[PDB]
Amino acid sequence: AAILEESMHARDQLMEQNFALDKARQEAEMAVHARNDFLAVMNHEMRTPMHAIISLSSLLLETELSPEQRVMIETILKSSNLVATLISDVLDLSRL
Amino acid sequence: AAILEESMHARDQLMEQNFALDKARQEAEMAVHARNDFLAVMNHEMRTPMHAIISLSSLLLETELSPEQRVMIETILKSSNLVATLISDVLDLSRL
Repeated sequence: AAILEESMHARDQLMEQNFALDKARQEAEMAVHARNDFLAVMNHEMRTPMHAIISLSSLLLETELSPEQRVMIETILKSSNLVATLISDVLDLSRL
Repeated sequence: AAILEESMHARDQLMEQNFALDKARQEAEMAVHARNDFLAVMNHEMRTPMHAIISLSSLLLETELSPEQRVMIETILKSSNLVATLISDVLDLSRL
């Protein structure tokens, strides 16, 4: 019955190991959920300035510019378009 | 003992649970890692366009501008500097 004792002890160790695995997974899920919530909540704060820059660079192009100023402003518009788009993609990151 | 058989049976069930859990834990950890990698990719893809916007705005201000172009470009420099920092911070705070 030291055999029984040994069995019951292996049961304790397994139950310990199982809660351990359970804890780890739950921590990960929780941590991800909270960080995604934060990411989602912040999205309009990231996207609004990009929209401001898209509007402005776009409208600058309607004014009289040197050829150099124009290629530089084109690049601002094009860059801000891509960044807006990537920000939009990040908003898909919850939950895809 | 039939007692021992019931003890070993309980041990069996713990091992089955241990295996599902270990798998659930691995899958959760890969999910966390893939999400971190994506946020890093996102940060990577926005950084250079972001820098282009800030840099080009600054340079444009060294050139000959109507007062109207000047107020608009100044707004771009202000806005893009602040949002670059905000985006950088939010993506870092969103990780692990």
